[PDB]
Amino acid sequence: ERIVRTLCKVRGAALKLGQMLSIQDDAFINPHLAKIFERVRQSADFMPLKQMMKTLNNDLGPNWRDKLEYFEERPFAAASIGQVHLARMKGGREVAMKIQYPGVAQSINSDVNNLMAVLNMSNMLPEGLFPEHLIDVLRRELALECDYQREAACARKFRDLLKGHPFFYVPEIVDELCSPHVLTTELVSGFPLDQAEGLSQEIRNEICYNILVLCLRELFEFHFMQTDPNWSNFFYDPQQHKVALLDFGATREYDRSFTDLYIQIIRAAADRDRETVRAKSIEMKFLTGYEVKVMEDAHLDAILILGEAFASDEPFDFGTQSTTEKIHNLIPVMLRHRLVPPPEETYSLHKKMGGSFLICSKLKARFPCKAMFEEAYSNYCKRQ
Ligand SMILES: Nc1ncnc2c1ncn2[C@@H]1O[C@H](COP(=O)(O)OP(=O)(O)NP(=O)(O)O)[C@@H](O)[C@H]1O
Repeated sequence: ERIVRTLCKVRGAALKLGQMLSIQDDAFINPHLAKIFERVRQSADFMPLKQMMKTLNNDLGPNWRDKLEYFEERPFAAASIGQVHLARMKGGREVAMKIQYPGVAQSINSDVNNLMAVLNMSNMLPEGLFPEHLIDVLRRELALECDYQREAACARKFRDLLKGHPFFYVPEIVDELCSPHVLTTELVSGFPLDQAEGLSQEIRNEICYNILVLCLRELFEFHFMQTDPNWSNFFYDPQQHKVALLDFGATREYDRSFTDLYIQIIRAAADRDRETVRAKSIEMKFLTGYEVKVMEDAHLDAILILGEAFASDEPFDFGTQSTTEKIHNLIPVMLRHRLVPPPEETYSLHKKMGGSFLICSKLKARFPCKAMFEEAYSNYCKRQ
């Protein structure tokens, strides 16, 4: 059954819902549905040039073709609210132009409504109602995703923080081809980590070792983090032995108070102290302190699996100790539906750490995590 064809008409709201929930094959949610959602992500549902040119003439003027030697008319990749086209600028410099479908901001409300309608009619709500707080968060996240000026500023800012970095880099933004509805970056070499299980155990270890270090830095040293980390947005180049970072719609900057408490959670978990983990989780307001034991215990167990990695001097086998099955209880999805749901910052921090753990599980990496965590915890403590 092809529910897929209707969600493809609201692909942006569907995919953004999919990230928020973990339709991520996880061991609970109906595998009929996660199937459907995957089919949606890999559906290049494409749009006549006319529409793309509309966005281009509206935003760049009628001069814009004059900056380029070439503009490739077929997109080479779908983005959530638009398409990406290769171009070559007058001197020879290759770029990727990310162009929105016209009027994306403007149809957020209608598209979300229609999505809730498609899901309601196939009864997978399954509180039974329209979840008010989740509709509200999915609308905000979509407006944020639509803002390419904001995206351009987060990319420029990430690019500073990694200036000179021996392994990671951020393609430069091309301002003259950036605008509210178009985001243009330097083209990057290499392939996405999706296509990279075929690499060697040493390279895979090293990519993931670097990814998790970067994650600890994003949580505990930088003012800034990529949320919903995704192996499809890391481009590894064999020739240079570097990983490019794409997609700064994901970037957030949160109050230090959440991160200050999150460090204590992970410290306590590295130290195998379940009572500290729980108490700080309540103080952060992820937990209320009055959840049903069984669900509380499932979430505390998941946090302590991440603690095992950070407690051990042996290498941690992410591929069997850290699968979605092992750790999906980091985010019990029956929490967004309560009188006062968790501040969204909390969700992020767990999704950021959990997700980084998953990329390492996906790529079958194996390396020790203690020294990275003790280093990060020590420099955070020097900083006060
Ligand atoms: N500079 C670049 N070089 C090469 N490929 C690029 C570049 N920028 C974008 N792409 C490709 O286009 C895809 C989508 O761009 P992205 O900026 O990730 O859009 P999105 O709507 O946020 N989708 P997602 O990243 O999957 O959330 C990427 O995952 C790449 O496959």
